[PDB]
Amino acid sequence: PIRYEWDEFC
Amino acid sequence: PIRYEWDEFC
Amino acid sequence: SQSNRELVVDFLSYKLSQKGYSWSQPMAAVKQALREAGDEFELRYRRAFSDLTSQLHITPGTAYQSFEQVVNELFRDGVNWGRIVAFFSFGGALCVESVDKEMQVLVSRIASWMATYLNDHLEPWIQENGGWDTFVDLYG
Amino acid sequence: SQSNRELVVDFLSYKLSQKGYSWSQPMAAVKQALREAGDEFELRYRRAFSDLTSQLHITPGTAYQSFEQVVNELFRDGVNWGRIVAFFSFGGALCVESVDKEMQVLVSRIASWMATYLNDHLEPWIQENGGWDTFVDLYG
Ligand SMILES: *CC(=O)NCCNC(=O)c1ccc(C2=N[C@H](*)CS2)cc1
Ligand SMILES: *CC(=O)NCCNC(=O)c1ccc(C2=N[C@H](*)CS2)cc1
Repeated sequence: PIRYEWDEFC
Repeated sequence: PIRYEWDEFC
Repeated sequence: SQSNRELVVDFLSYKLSQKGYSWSQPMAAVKQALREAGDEFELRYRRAFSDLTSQLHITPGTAYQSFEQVVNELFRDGVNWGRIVAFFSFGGALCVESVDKEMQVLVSRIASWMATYLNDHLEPWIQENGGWDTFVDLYG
Repeated sequence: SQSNRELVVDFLSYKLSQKGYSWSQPMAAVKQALREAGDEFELRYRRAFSDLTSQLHITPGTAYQSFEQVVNELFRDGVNWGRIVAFFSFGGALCVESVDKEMQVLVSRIASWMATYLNDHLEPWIQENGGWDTFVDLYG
């Protein structure tokens, strides 16, 4: 689940 | 015993 | 002994580089990618990151359990690579804060906490998601 | 695990340095002094050093015993710091020679030989002659 702004940072 | 040129290199 | 082996590796890598040859240690590329990812993370997510660092102030009295509690919230519904970079940046921020407040001695303690939390919680996820080599190629 | 602990140390040292703080690892000064001593040694003693490096060519077939024999002559009547720098420079020269001859795979083998010979023969002398800290201050 997306909870943080960095959750899609690769 | 001194055997090498580096034997007094500190 | 580990100390004497690190000295050997350091000297030989230095000498090989000096003669135009690169003896790359297994984790060199991982360490570089993680330095770069942490820098980018702190530059992209300053406000969100400050909300994470505000959740814990370490003093000489602090137990691992307090660190584990805050990091467990970061990973409560699972692990991803962005959360791993946050974890490293978080530990960095706690070490900088420690040195600011003249508690240098806590840096090695925080390092041991991070290595513990990596061993227990993150390394088993890493091994089933491509390893640190995948992280290197994802960060580019 | 050792790997994950090295990653933590690397990241935290990097981050602390970035913020103006130096987290010095125990062997940092030793590794630097030995890089500098080996450079000075190879510049001062080029001819004598070539007589030492001429005594051994390592191939994939070579056993530790051949390395040990040549290094035992260097230390036959005892250890001194200059002979320890020669030992490190010797191992460097063997690794460079290996890479020249497209036998890169031998570098980790020579590294293990050096760490073995340090453990067995040199470390017990080091411990009774002031430690690596004395070597650091002698080289200046
Ligand atoms: C940004 C990145 O890491 N790209 C890798 C591919 N994405 C995943 O492997 C991945 C997707 C989602 C999750 C989680 N979902 C909920 C909390 S963590 C983990 C990994
Ligand atoms: C150059 C240096 O290492 N200075 C340290 C003081 N000298 C010694 O501790 C020392 C003197 C002599 C010897 C040996 N004598 C015969 C072969 S080795 C070792 C150490």
